[PDB]
Amino acid sequence: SPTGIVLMNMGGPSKVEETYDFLYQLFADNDLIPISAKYQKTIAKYIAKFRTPKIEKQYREIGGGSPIRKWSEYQATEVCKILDKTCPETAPHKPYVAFRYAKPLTAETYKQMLKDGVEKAVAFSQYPHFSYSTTGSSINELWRQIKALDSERSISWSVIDRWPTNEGLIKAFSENITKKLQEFPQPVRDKVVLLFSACSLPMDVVNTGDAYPAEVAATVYNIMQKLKFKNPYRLVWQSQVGPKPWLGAQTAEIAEFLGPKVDGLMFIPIAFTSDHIETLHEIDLGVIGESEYKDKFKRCESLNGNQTFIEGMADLVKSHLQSNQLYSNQLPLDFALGKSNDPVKDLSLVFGNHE
Amino acid sequence: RSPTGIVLMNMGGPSKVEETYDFLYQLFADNDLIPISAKYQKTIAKYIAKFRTPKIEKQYREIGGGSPIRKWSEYQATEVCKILDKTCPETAPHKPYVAFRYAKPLTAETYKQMLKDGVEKAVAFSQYPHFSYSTTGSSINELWRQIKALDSERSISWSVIDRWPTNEGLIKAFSENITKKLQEFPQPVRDKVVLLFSACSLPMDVVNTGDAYPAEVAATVYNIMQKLKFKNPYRLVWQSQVGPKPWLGAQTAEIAEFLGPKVDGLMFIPIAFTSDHIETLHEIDLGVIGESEYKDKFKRCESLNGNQTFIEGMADLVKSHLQSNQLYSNQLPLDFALGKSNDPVKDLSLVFGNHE
Ligand SMILES: C[C@H](CCC(=O)O)[C@H]1CC[C@H]2[C@@H]3[C@H](O)C[C@@H]4C[C@H](O)CC[C@]4(C)[C@H]3C[C@H](O)[C@]12C
Ligand SMILES: C[C@H](CCC(=O)O)[C@H]1CC[C@H]2[C@@H]3[C@H](O)C[C@@H]4C[C@H](O)CC[C@]4(C)[C@H]3C[C@H](O)[C@]12C
Repeated sequence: SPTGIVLMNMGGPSKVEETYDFLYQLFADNDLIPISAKYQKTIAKYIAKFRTPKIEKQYREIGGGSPIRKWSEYQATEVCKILDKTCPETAPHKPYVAFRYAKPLTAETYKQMLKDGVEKAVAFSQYPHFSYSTTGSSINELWRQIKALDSERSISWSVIDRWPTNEGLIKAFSENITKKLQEFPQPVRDKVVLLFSACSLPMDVVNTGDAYPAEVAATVYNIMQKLKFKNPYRLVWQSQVGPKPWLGAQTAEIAEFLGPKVDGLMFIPIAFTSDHIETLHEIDLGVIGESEYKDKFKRCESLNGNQTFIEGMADLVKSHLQSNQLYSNQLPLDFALGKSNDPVKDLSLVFGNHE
Repeated sequence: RSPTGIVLMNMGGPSKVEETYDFLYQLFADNDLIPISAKYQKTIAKYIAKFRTPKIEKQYREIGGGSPIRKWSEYQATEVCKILDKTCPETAPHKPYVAFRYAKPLTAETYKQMLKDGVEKAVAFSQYPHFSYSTTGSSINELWRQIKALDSERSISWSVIDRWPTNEGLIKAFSENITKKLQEFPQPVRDKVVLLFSACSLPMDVVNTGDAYPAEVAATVYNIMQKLKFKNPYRLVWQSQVGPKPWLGAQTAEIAEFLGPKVDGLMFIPIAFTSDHIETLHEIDLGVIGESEYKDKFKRCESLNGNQTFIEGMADLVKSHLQSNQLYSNQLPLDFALGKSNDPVKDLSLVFGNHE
C-alpha cells in the first residue's frame, strides 16, 4: 500500500515544443474560458495556433523551457524522501506531479498511479493560496478523472487545498528577502520597498467571493512580521490580460510610477513556489530589463529547492495525513461560491474511501 | 504638568440629526475622498449636501437619533488615557481628545482646544486599524493644514499611529465577540456558521493605486481566524458600495443573499471599524439582516465599542508607540507616494516631530 503525493498546479511546458497542446488545453477549459456551448474544443484550436508563436518566443527568451515540471518533481521527491522517514505508517510515499494544462496532465498521471499500485493519494495543490480558478479547477478535473479512470473507487483521495502561512514557506521567503536585500548599497537597504507580486485574477472571480486575494495578503503580512517591518512593502498583482477589469495595482505600473521615486525596489514571487514564466520573463526581462531604473530593480530568489522550504512542505503533508481529514473546512464554502459549468457537487463523494 | 494629547481620529458621524448637513458638506467637499473638480468642489458639495441631507437624516432617526461614533470615540479615549496614566507616568497626565474628519468636533475645532489647553506633545491616533489614503491619508492632510493654519510656531509636537492591523487586544476582542455571538446559534449548526468579515469597500480606482487598505484588513481577518483555530468557514467581504463605479467585492449584501438558502447561519463581523455606526446599526442590522428572508439564521457580531480587551489593547498600542520614538510607520512615506490628492502632505518629517 504505497501513498501517492501528487503536487498539482496549472503547469507550464517543459519544452518549447509543448506550447501548442498546453495552450489548447487552457482554451479548451470549460469553467474559466467563456464557453460558446459545446464548442471550446473547436474554437480552442483556432486560438492556440494564433497565440503559439508569441508565447513560444517567450519560453525561448528564458532558455526554451518552463521550469515548473522539474521543480515540481524535484520538490515532490525530497518531500517523500522526508515523508518516508517521517511518517512510517504511510510509507512508501511515491511522488507524483499532475498539471491542469501542461504535461503530465491529470489523466496521464492518474493511469500511472493506477498501474503503480497507489491506494491513497494526496492532491497537494502547490498553490499556498486557494483560488477557485486554480485549486478549484485542479479539483474539478480530478473528479472527472475519478469518475472515468476509476468508477469503482480504488484510490482514496484527500487534498491539501491551501497553506497560506506554513512556516517553512513564511521563513523561506524571509532569509531569501533578507539575502536579496544585502545586494543593495547598504545605506539604502531599509528603504527598498518590498513589492510582493502575485498573479492577478479577473474582478469577476474576485467578486464571487474567491479566497485568493485575502489569503495572499495573509502570507505577505506574516513575512513582514518576521522581517519586523524593517522595510516598506505593498502587495500588488501581475499577469493581467484580456479585456475585463482585473485586480488591484498592476505590478508593472506600480514599479514605473515608483522607479524615479525610490532608492530601489524588490520583487517577490509571493504566490508560487518555483521559477516559471512569471518570474524569468514578466519580471526579469519585462518589468526589470525593459526599464531605465533596472539597476535599482532587483528580484528575490524563487523558492524552488530551498531546504527550509521543502522541510516546511514535509511537515505540512505529515500533519495533513496524520490528522486524517480530507479537506479544509473552507472548501465547501469555496465550491458553493465558485462558478463552473461542471463542478464537484459533493466533496464527501470525491475524497475519502468509497470502494 | 503639561498634558500630552491623545487624539482618536476617524471620519466621525453626526451626533444629532441637525449636524447631518454640516457633516455631509464636509464629506463631499473633501477632494481626497470623492474627487469632483479641482476648483468648484466646495460649491458642488453645498448642493449635494442640501440634496441628500433628508435621506441620511431619516436613516439616523431610524437607528435612534444619530451616530454613536462620537460617544464611543470619547469613551475609548478616556478609558485608554486612564490606563496610560498608570502605564506611562513619563508622559502623564494623558488628556483625551477626539478629532473627526467631517463630524464635530472637527480637527480644526479640536486643535484649537489643544493649543488652549497647553498640549505640547500629541499623538494623532487613527482609529482605523487599516490604513487607507481616503480616510487616514486624508485625515493626515487635514492635520497638516491645521498645523499651518493654527500653529505656525509648532507649539505641538505630533506623531501618528497610522495603522495597527494585528494589535493583540483587537484580535482577541474580536475573537471573544465572534465566539460569543456564536453561542446564539444552536450547536449542531455552530461550526457551519459562515463568518462573513464585512469591511467597508473601496472604489476600484482607489484600490488600483496600491492603497494599503484591502490587504491590511485581510491580515486582521486571518489573525482572528488563527485565534479561532479555523473552526468555522469564513470570507472577507465588502459593504457600503454605492452607485455606478466598480467597487471592491464581493459585496456583503449580494453574497449573503446568494449564500442564504445554502447556509445554516451567517455572522457579519464589523471588521474595519471599532464601534457601532451607520454601517452596523442601519446597513447591516436593518438592511442585510432586517430585510432578509433568512433573517433568523442571520446574526451580527457585537461591535468592539467598550470592550476592555480592546481598550487595554489600544492602551498598549499607544504605550508602545510613545516608548519608540517612531514618528510614523515605515509604510507612511509609501502611502503618500501612491496616494492621490490635490493638496498632499509632501514631507511627513515636517508634519510630525518637533519643529518649534
Ligand atoms: C459656473 C461653473 C463653471 C464656470 C467655469 O469654470 O467654467 C459651473 C461648474 C459646475 C456648476 C455647478 C454644478 O453644476 C452643481 C450645481 C447645479 C445647479 O444647476 C446650480 C448650482 C450648481 C452649484 C452649479 C452652478 C454652476 O453651474 C457651476 C458652478
Ligand atoms: C451621501 C452619499 C449618497 C447618499 C444617498 O444615496 O442619498 C453617500 C454615497 C456613498 C457614501 C460613502 C460610501 O458609502 C463609503 C463611506 C462609508 C462610511 O461608513 C461613511 C462615509 C462613506 C464615505 C460614505 C459617506 C456617504 O453617505 C456617501 C458618500
